[PDB]
Amino acid sequence: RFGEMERDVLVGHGAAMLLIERLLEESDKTEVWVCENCGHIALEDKRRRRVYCPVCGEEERISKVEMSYAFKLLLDELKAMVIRPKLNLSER
Amino acid sequence: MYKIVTVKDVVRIPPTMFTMDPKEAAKIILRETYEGTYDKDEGVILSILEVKDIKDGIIIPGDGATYHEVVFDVLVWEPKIHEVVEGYVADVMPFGAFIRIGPIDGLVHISQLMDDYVVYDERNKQFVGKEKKYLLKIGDLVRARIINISAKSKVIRENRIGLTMRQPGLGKFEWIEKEKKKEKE
Amino acid sequence: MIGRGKLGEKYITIAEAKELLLKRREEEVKAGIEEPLYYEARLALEHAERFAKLPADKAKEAVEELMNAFEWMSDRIACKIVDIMPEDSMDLRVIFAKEEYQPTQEEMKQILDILDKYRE
Amino acid sequence: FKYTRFEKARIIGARALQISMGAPVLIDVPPGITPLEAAILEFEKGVIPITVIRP
Amino acid sequence: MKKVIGSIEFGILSPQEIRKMSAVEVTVPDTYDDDGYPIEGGVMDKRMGVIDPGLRCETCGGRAGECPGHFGHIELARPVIHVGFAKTIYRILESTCRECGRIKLTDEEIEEYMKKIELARNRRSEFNEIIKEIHKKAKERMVCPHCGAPQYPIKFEKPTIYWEIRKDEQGNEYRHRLMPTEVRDWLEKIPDKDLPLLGLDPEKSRPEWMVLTVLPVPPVTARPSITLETGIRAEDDLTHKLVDIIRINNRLKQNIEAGAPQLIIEDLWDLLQYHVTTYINNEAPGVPPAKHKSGRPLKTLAQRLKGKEGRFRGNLSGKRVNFSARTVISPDPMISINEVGVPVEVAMELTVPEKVTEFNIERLRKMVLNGPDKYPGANYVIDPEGRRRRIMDSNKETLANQLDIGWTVERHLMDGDIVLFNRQPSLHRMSIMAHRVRVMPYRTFRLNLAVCPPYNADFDGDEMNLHVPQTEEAQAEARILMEVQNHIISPRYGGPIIGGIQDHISGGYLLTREGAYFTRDEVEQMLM
Amino acid sequence: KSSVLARAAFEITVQHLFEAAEKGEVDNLNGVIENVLIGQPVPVGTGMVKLTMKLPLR
Ligand SMILES: [Mg+2]
Ligand SMILES: [Zn+2]
Ligand SMILES: [Zn+2]
Ligand SMILES: [Zn+2]
Repeated sequence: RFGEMERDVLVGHGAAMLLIERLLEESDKTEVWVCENCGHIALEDKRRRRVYCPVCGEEERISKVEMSYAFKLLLDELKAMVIRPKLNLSER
Repeated sequence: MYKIVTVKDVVRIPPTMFTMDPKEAAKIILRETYEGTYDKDEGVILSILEVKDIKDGIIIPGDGATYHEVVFDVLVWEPKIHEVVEGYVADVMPFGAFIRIGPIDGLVHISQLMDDYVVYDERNKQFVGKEKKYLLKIGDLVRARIINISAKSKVIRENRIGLTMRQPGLGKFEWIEKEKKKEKE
Repeated sequence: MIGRGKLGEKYITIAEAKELLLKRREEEVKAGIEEPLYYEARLALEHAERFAKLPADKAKEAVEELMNAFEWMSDRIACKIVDIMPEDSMDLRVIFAKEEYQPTQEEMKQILDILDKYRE
Repeated sequence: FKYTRFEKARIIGARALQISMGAPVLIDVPPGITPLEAAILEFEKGVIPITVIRP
Repeated sequence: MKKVIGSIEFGILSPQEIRKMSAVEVTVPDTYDDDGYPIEGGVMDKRMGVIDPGLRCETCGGRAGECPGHFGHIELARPVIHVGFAKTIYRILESTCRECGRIKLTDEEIEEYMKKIELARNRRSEFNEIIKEIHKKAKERMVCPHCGAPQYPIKFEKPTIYWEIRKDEQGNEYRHRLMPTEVRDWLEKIPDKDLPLLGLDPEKSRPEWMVLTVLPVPPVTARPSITLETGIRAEDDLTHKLVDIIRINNRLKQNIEAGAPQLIIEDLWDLLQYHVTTYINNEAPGVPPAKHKSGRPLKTLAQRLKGKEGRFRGNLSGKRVNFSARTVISPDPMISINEVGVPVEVAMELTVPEKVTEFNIERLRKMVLNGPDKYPGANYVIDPEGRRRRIMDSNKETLANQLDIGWTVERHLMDGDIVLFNRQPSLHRMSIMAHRVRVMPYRTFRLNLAVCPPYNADFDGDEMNLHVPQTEEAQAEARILMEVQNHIISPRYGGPIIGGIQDHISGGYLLTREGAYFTRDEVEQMLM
Repeated sequence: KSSVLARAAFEITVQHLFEAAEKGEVDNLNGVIENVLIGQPVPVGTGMVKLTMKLPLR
């Protein structure tokens, strides 16, 4: 039903949250902890209920970023090969 | 051991608390969030004392609450290795005794009680020495020195702190006198 | 690590903590909650009461005079001094045992002097 | 200063979300209306707490 | 507490990062095991994450479905050339001295090229052209300007074989194969200052890291075992390739530690290189495609990405979105231009979630009392905790007396709700607009006639779609940004696009025609 | 197109990824396709504004 022309139209109207609501919807986006120092996916251990970046120190001001599941698997594939996808979180 | 630390953080204030002044709202949120837990790097979080400064909130799309950056100070009890501490005995096991050093109770292993053969008599809830029949009963004020701190979980009770007594110049308040009694000469 | 970053810290003695926990429990009882403090806070307050010492004001005076009259000791050793409250030379040895520095007899003589200046 | 229509849309959305979540309404409203027209009336009366930050 | 990714910078991983980022050192080529349990030191360890049900992750402690997975690393015995960077490595070798490793270029040329690169940074095509020009200039040179040592020509053999054409004491040209260790040694000596001219960044991509020393292992979620209809745990092609990699690596290591001859070490080295290349890309040029257990080429990391239906080019698509409807349209001028008529049956399915507050509690109470059959009713009610329940008739009488602030009711569509309206093919901006609902009988999307031009619609069987936004932000955006009122003037030519079409013109002419008069009855009737 | 993610869903090979990684290319996420794929608000229109509020309310 939806498609690319409709996406272009919604962009042309300037509506962005409408695009997120209509396309992404729910149960396909997830929460991922990201380190703000190096730019790697931080690890949260529920036994210790702590977040630590096992690259450049544990509590490097780790923040939380929501992303779609497909993008998470894409990042995993990119990291599987040598390419390193550093993420720079933008200040709100 | 006691300390006051100033910390900057970000606090989420739900819309239900918008009608109240931000300072006490963030204070209540911090009370509910931080008190009652142990910090691996700062010790036991005692209680939030006062919020110094608050910034204006930022609204996250998809969330009705507002997030503010606040500066506040908190009471902590942070012990360190090789630190003497005054405390009173609270409980005794076959393998040693709790020593109430504040928010948590230290334990002295039975083999490191004192420099002599020691037997345990749970009937009086105390251990028995030999050279002057040293008694380690409940309520005794000891000059115990900390030698081991095991920070494993953020739960206060789970973490263990190993503190010894056998090192020279150390004794309970009763044997502190007896220490000087042999030092009277 | 507590919070997102530590900006500063200062060491306090047993007396100021007694005062702060007293204010906490009084605010709670005026807030309608009968329970003064939680389990660990109750333990800490009970230990502080059982090992009470000089009131807060004279404790602050003692530690500030300790910094004025004794430099290389930081606030932590000052609050240790006013908490354990050494009444003798041997107490000051056992307090200052594992520390890297060791004082000369005159030094602990004057620290004992300041202690008597506040030992009521 | 004049509100661009994108800014007005975002302000209305945020205010409606807050009202739905449980925030009090700053003005009296007719009964049986959704949060959205409540926020729209709030904006029309000019009573808006939210403000925009421009670079 | 929720931030937004502002930028993504790409680079080349360093072996130290791969070592510390990973958790478990995979050493044993172990499968799912007979009892379907993760074998220690296997490809699917518990530190890699768990996808099998009824067990906990070793690293994060998460059950399958909540553990995101974790990375593991393989310690290679010998350096292996990455297939993707092979051409880059060959280009670099032709541009650097064999002894010093610096760029074979004069300082003035370096300055000029650095200025040009600084100017043309952003333009990717011009940057590539400058890089190619510098590469040609350096490769054409023979004597290093810094050392003066000869630079024997380097010949590249696809896919990952490099030959150094050296001259013997008799002048004959013989091909000397460059082992990956030699290439690494050559690459390490390159200074940082020469990287920008060489086409590299000395903070995220260093030439030594192109040759792989540690091979990371994707988590189990990234290589799941989809199982089979027979219950056989149909493995992942990546899993099989990793098993072969582990086997060959252990074999090469044990023969190395056993003082084996150089020939067998070379054989195992080349087997490892071929397996690594086919694992990264099973369709790399000059590489025989590895066959599955059924004899088909295995889908590998390269094939998992360059797919039209994969992560790239596949996530963007058009599928059946939720809360939508489609039916034919019929005209009616009795509604306002910013209104749409919705059939009752559609309105009883496309529910919208509304949170109950103090000023709308009674309306929602009546609606939930109506049930899912009366038109002003509801289909689902969500408690403040989060469970969802169907109203039905058994508990219709309750769920209303126990409904207070904090609940969520999925009521039916009612008059005044905002709704999008679309017509395909969607050419310009005005093909999607927001309308106000007006529920009427029968089954057609009633549309005012003045709104036909922007939609380019005729009532001869044309169909339209409507979507119902759910969240408050989307509803506000539709109401403020997308309403029909704001789009009277067309963005194309700056004139109106909404207006009369056929009767609105002819009847207007009849009304205003010279010599046309109306009686009192007609005047009052038409005005009303 | 500078955005390697945007170019990625327009091609048939993967060498562009390796070239971008070698060059240390930084994707600014300033476009539309990349943000849509990630699942983030597009930086156009209402995706551009930022909001702040003074909490004490009547
Ligand atoms: Mg037609
Ligand atoms: Zn990091
Ligand atoms: Zn896990
Ligand atoms: Zn050279």
